Amino acid sequence: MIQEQTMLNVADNSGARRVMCIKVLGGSHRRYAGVGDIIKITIKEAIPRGKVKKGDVLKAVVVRTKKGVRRPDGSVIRFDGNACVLLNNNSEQPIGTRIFGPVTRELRSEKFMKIISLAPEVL
Amino acid sequence: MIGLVGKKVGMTRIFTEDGVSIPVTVIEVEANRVTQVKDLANDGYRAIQVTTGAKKANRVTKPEAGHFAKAGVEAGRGLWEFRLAEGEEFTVGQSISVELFADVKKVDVTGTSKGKGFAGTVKRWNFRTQDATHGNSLSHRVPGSIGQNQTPGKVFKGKKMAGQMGNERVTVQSLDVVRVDAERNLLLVKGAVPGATGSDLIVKPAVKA
Amino acid sequence: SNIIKQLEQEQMKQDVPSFRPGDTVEVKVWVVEGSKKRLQAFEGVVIAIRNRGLHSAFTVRKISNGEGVERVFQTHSPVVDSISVKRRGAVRKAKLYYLRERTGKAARIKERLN
Amino acid sequence: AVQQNKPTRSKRGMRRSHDALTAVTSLSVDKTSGEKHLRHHITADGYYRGRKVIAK
Amino acid sequence: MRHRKSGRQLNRNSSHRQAMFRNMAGSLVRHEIIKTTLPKAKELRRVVEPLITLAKTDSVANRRLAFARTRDNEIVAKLFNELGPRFASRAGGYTRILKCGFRAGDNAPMAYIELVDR
RNA sequence: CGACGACGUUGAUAGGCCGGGUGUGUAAGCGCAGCGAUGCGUUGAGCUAACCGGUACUAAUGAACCGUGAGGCUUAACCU
RNA sequence: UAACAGGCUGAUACCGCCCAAGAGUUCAUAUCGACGGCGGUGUUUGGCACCUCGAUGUCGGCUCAUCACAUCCUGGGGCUGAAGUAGGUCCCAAGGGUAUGGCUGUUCGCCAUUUAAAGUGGUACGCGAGCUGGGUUUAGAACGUCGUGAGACAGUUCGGUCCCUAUCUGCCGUGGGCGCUGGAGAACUGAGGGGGGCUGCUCCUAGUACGAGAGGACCGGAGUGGACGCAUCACUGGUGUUCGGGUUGUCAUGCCAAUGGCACUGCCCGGUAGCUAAAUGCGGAAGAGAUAAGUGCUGAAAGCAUCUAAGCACGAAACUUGCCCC
RNA sequence: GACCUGCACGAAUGGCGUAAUGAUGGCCAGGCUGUCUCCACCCGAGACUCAGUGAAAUUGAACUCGCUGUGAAGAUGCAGUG
RNA sequence: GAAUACCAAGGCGCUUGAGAGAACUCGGGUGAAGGAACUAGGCAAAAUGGUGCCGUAACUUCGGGAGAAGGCACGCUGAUAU
RNA sequence: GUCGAGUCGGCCUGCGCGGAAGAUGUAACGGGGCUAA
RNA sequence: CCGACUAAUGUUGAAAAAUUAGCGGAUGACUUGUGGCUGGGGGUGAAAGGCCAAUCAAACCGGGAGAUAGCUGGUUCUCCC
RNA sequence: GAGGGGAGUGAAAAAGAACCUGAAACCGUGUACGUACAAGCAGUGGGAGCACGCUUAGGCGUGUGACUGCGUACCUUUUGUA
Ligand SMILES: [Mg+2]
Ligand SMILES: [Mg+2]
Ligand SMILES: [Mg+2]
Ligand SMILES: [Mg+2]
Ligand SMILES: [Mg+2]
Ligand SMILES: [Mg+2]
Ligand SMILES: [Mg+2]
Ligand SMILES: [Mg+2]
Ligand SMILES: [Mg+2]
Ligand SMILES: [Mg+2]
Ligand SMILES: [Mg+2]
Ligand SMILES: [Mg+2]
Ligand SMILES: [Mg+2]
Ligand SMILES: [Mg+2]
Ligand SMILES: [Mg+2]
Ligand SMILES: [Mg+2]
Ligand SMILES: [Mg+2]
Ligand SMILES: [Mg+2]
Ligand SMILES: [Mg+2]
Ligand SMILES: [Mg+2]
Ligand SMILES: [Mg+2]
Ligand SMILES: [Mg+2]
Ligand SMILES: [Mg+2]
Ligand SMILES: [Mg+2]
Ligand SMILES: [Mg+2]
Ligand SMILES: [Mg+2]
Ligand SMILES: [Mg+2]
Ligand SMILES: [Mg+2]
Ligand SMILES: [Mg+2]
Ligand SMILES: [Mg+2]
Ligand SMILES: [Mg+2]
Ligand SMILES: [Mg+2]
Ligand SMILES: [Mg+2]
Ligand SMILES: [Mg+2]
Ligand SMILES: [Mg+2]
Ligand SMILES: [Mg+2]
Ligand SMILES: [Mg+2]
Ligand SMILES: [Mg+2]
Ligand SMILES: [Mg+2]
Ligand SMILES: [Mg+2]
Ligand SMILES: [Mg+2]
Ligand SMILES: [Mg+2]
Ligand SMILES: [Mg+2]
Ligand SMILES: [Mg+2]
Ligand SMILES: [Mg+2]
Ligand SMILES: [Mg+2]
Ligand SMILES: [Mg+2]
Ligand SMILES: [Mg+2]
Ligand SMILES: [Mg+2]
Ligand SMILES: [Mg+2]
Ligand SMILES: [Mg+2]
Ligand SMILES: [Mg+2]
Ligand SMILES: [Mg+2]
Ligand SMILES: [Mg+2]
Ligand SMILES: [Mg+2]
Ligand SMILES: [Mg+2]
Ligand SMILES: [Mg+2]
Ligand SMILES: [Mg+2]
Ligand SMILES: [Mg+2]
Ligand SMILES: [Mg+2]
Ligand SMILES: [Mg+2]
Ligand SMILES: [Mg+2]
Ligand SMILES: [Mg+2]
Ligand SMILES: [Mg+2]
Ligand SMILES: [Mg+2]
Ligand SMILES: [Mg+2]
Ligand SMILES: [Mg+2]
Ligand SMILES: [Mg+2]
Ligand SMILES: [Mg+2]
Ligand SMILES: [Mg+2]
Ligand SMILES: [Mg+2]
Repeated sequence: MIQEQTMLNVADNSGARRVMCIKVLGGSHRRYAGVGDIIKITIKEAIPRGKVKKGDVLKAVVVRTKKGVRRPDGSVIRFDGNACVLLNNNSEQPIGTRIFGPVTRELRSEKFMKIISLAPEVL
Repeated sequence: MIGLVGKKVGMTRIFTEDGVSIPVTVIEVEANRVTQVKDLANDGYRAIQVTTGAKKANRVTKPEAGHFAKAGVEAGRGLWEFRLAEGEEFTVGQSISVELFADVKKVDVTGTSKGKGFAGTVKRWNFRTQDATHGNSLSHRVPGSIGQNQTPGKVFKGKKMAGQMGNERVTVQSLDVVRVDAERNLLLVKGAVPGATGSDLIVKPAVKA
Repeated sequence: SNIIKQLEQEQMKQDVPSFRPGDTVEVKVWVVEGSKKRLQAFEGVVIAIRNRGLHSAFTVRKISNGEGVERVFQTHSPVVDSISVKRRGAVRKAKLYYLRERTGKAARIKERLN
Repeated sequence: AVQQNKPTRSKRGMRRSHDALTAVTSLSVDKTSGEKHLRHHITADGYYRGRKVIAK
Repeated sequence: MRHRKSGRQLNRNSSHRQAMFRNMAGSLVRHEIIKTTLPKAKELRRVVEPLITLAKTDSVANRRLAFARTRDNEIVAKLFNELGPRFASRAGGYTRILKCGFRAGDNAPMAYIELVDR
């Protein structure tokens, strides 16, 4: 349940460590992004020699949330933190080559098959 | 198509084989007894009036008792009317049960919504609150302005303001029929319906379809 | 109400093992990836149990691939294929939410010898 | 906020048209002591429905 | 809204209500008949009757539970030694409320509440 | 607040009571181990609101009160 | 007899039109339109001093709106210098919809990032007996500047009391009276009124039609969303000072043990019912009638031509219904 | 922080610095949060009902509606109409 | 500690009560996810908070800055020591 | 070259037509209504 | 104990300046009791035109006094020209 | 008790000490008529019905006022004021 100003951890090796959501995309007055949703981010902290730099503006897909996801039987999966995977602003494909920590079956789509492939675990 | 009068038993869930949980309202539809048939010649329109359930004898007044006796039908707890379609015919004293919905995919359910009493504009009309702080003087949930100035010099009719909320007729449209259980006089519909547990419900085949 | 209790009783699993908060359980859940249905294990500590008949639930916490994850299972859901207790834990509370602030050695749960 | 014109005695009476008290429709009679009492209340002499409930 | 809620606030806070009804249960056990306001008598039923039910089973633990409530060993002793035995075969309804008009000071509706076998 | 709905002994309306559920999480007392804090057994114990299923134990009193006694004129269509 | 708002006016402003030099390869009129001409609005800057000086609170924000249409989006259409995609321009259309942030008192504006779109105006530049009080506009102080000085400056700077219990109209709700022609208990009909009406993306049709290619549809269908609304509590959760427990200090119940009071529920951990959103069901429609702009059929006046005069057919979120509530 | 183009700084109506100090003015960050997204529930005191007591400002008189117009030019009271 | 909490001696429950458990106001408690996005401004609220020890930068008028910052321990029982 | 009664486009003039968008409500005959009213 | 920076409340108040939560000084140019002195163009002022008995760019009371008011208000029975 | 009803005094107690006369505003009880489909300075012109009463037995007198034409208080100040 991510909104403007939300800080997120980074679940890839793109070089960013902390990013902030600056826009929830895909709708007028749209409040929240959940797992599988694409957000607009600014990089607030990044490791010295990564593929991305502090202050860059780009896109990310949310892959873990504290609020979590519901399943058709009514069960929920919650995570200890919020995390996203950085995406190239135009192609919206991952910038990093590795994906860290678990992700969820909600990302099983044409657009995010690469994340599923790279993730160590899909819940 | 006619409908049936039931009772909101409560909600539960149906687990399917593929791991879906369907939230369902359980509606007890006992046999609906036709107490009067209205036709164009005598009444100006085509309809049936039904009753269901039962009422204690000393709670039935002589007028209502005479009305039931003319139908040759035991007294139910109330009387409800359903308009008749062109191909629809019924007889006084006929019993109509929940198998009426055997092949119906979707239903409209009408009940009396729960009563919230005197509601403020925030609860009743989703008005936003003013500042909790920043100097606000006694005006945190209050409505704000209710009009203009000298023009028009009045409040418009239908202005959203505080008042009674709920305890009114509500219809929820095109709910999936999950199960019809003729033996147990039960209809299960997917999702919530108006009213509190135990209250009367009017169920009719969905008008939108 | 008797009507709804009947409707729920007809749906309840009759093979649910006994387990308590603090136990380590393994839950096997069906996962459908295409036309393929297979069982995936989720193993962790039970931090909460909701005893509510057909609507009973339990919450399992694990650290997985560096990340803490909780799953609230609907006990009688067909998504849950089997539950097995791997370890009996000795705790005194019903709800182990305090474990959310513990990691590693501080997160250990004494075994319940019985 | 205060009136701009003095309300009339007529308007005062119209407003008070709902102020009249209602008398108790009927008093009940104790079956044993025969004294009058408020329905479902005890009598002045400690009787209720024929039973001497309260003494002294 | 107060849907399905039970219990009267009686224009008091919870600690005041608790102390008041401890005192009043003590008084009803002691005197077997008291006069109070009608709403207070109706609320008092819910405090006094479970005390009598508890007193039906005489044990150290039950006496200690009765003392934690009541805080009066004379009241506890009367409960277990007299009222429990008196009500041993009565399934609830150990009290009776008798409406008795209106208070002079404040027009408060009044009632006697008494033990049924007084 | 009025109002609206249920019920008043031919009664489940409310309280209580009984059974259950739920929640908390192994009461008190006693015993054992330990110098002791404490641990262990009895014991998933004890307690458990507004919940579910029941139950006339308590309170819903016989009455009384209001409301009447066949319901205007004319004309037309009929029944005699 | 000025400052605010109203009023009168409409030079100015904004909008529309007429003539057509010329631009537009050609070609005034796809688009634009010189020199000039004619109007509309009340809408800017103003003019006036009619109302109020025994007081009509004046910026901006917030809350809550309501109307106009000169339409921002969505809908319908003509022309195009309209291949397609996407545009331009004009006509019809007011049903619904119509950003969040950084800076700054700002309105505005610029900037960042959204969106189908981020409309333009009227409503005392709507709304302070609804909120605010950052700005303007008292008394303190200082700078620059002016002044011999007191002081002064739509120059700047730091600080600086926002009252009202609603009688009437109005509006949201809710009862009481009488009436409706003997009295009574019910179920209705439906005059009439209100609500609702938004839209993205993806896939198929189809890599088809179009096109040298790059690209890439109409018409129709399917799914899934944003925002909004109604209901509900099965689920996930919040609350849960009325349930259970842990614990600090102290006082008491003779003492031990066990309990109770007080300390924000002393402090906390959990949590039943209810209430509830972040939870999950459902909705906007289809269809019908009459139409707008527009398109036509047949057809004379006018032997031709002509959608019109007679007659006949299509045509949109507007209108009347259909849906929900009274 | 610089630059200098100081409309209109400048040396005891002191100039430029300055550690410490300040319920002093401005700006930024960590923590923190119902300030906010967007409000929900709860505990209390009022508000509401009954009994007792019992004010106020204001007030030409009132049988005190809407709309469009008129009109000392912004109308419950005029015209028409609903 | 003359702070504070609970008490003693002692003194009091504040000269309207009784109900109810709407909006709204006042004074408080808690809150999913987010965390200053609020606003003129973090206004208000939330937060920090003790003692001992470890450790502490620029700058400085050599006093300071400094409780800078940051961190560890902390109850109870037994022994050392009836 | 083909049909058999008019055909054409200038002027002057009476009455009408378009040009003609606004904000609470018809709201630019006082209303109803009027083809004469 | 002396103060009074912020907010909420209160604003026909519980109060003609307070209450509540916070806030500053707290061995000093500190704070307090009792008594004394300074008097109105005068006092006193770590200076705000502050304070001098809820009164201050000239206190209060009485007097000149019915100041003056080219201003505002008001101005009382009837009929005829 | 307060207060009152009688009895008594007195020319009078409706002169009773809240005391001669005892106005008006203002507030009641009783009777007549009107009034619950009706829009505004509340009257005025017209006017039915009802009630009570009148020496000719006839209309009239008194009270009320359905319905209907017209109708925006007063003073002051003003060019001009609902
Ligand atoms: Mg309710
Ligand atoms: Mg808001
Ligand atoms: Mg204030
Ligand atoms: Mg407030
Ligand atoms: Mg006035
Ligand atoms: Mg009244
Ligand atoms: Mg209940
Ligand atoms: Mg009270
Ligand atoms: Mg307490
Ligand atoms: Mg039980
Ligand atoms: Mg215990
Ligand atoms: Mg002006
Ligand atoms: Mg102007
Ligand atoms: Mg002039
Ligand atoms: Mg004016
Ligand atoms: Mg005035
Ligand atoms: Mg238009
Ligand atoms: Mg319209
Ligand atoms: Mg429509
Ligand atoms: Mg902006
Ligand atoms: Mg910032
Ligand atoms: Mg304005
Ligand atoms: Mg505007
Ligand atoms: Mg105000
Ligand atoms: Mg106003
Ligand atoms: Mg000054
Ligand atoms: Mg509507
Ligand atoms: Mg439930
Ligand atoms: Mg919970
Ligand atoms: Mg809690
Ligand atoms: Mg407790
Ligand atoms: Mg002890
Ligand atoms: Mg005590
Ligand atoms: Mg104490
Ligand atoms: Mg032709
Ligand atoms: Mg200088
Ligand atoms: Mg010099
Ligand atoms: Mg200096
Ligand atoms: Mg009162
Ligand atoms: Mg009127
Ligand atoms: Mg008006
Ligand atoms: Mg007007
Ligand atoms: Mg103290
Ligand atoms: Mg409350
Ligand atoms: Mg509050
Ligand atoms: Mg809090
Ligand atoms: Mg929160
Ligand atoms: Mg949280
Ligand atoms: Mg944070
Ligand atoms: Mg901001
Ligand atoms: Mg903002
Ligand atoms: Mg603060
Ligand atoms: Mg705090
Ligand atoms: Mg219009
Ligand atoms: Mg001072
Ligand atoms: Mg203070
Ligand atoms: Mg200091
Ligand atoms: Mg100090
Ligand atoms: Mg000065
Ligand atoms: Mg003074
Ligand atoms: Mg002088
Ligand atoms: Mg003189
Ligand atoms: Mg004089
Ligand atoms: Mg006497
Ligand atoms: Mg005399
Ligand atoms: Mg006299
Ligand atoms: Mg009438
Ligand atoms: Mg009518
Ligand atoms: Mg008139
Ligand atoms: Mg004038
Ligand atoms: Mg005039």
